[PDB]
Amino acid sequence: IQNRAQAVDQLRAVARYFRQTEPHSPVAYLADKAAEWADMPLHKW
Amino acid sequence: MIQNRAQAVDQLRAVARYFRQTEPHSPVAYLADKAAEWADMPLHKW
Repeated sequence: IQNRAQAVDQLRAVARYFRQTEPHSPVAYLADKAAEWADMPLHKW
Repeated sequence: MIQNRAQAVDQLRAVARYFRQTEPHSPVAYLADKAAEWADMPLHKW
């Protein structure tokens, strides 16, 4: 991974994969929530 | 692309390392790390 944009693309791909294969799992939830937050960089946490 | 579950976990781990290194205090670093940990747990019929 060379930069943030590539890292976000890879994270989104992984979230999609776990949603498809393990849809109601805690792993699918956490991966998806990580992708969500990657698109909200200005949200204070 | 991702060909199987092992590869998905491996990619998740690489993403978690990238964010740990570049944005250690962000929600993305924290969540990607937890997701990666949880991906190593035994499977269940969720």
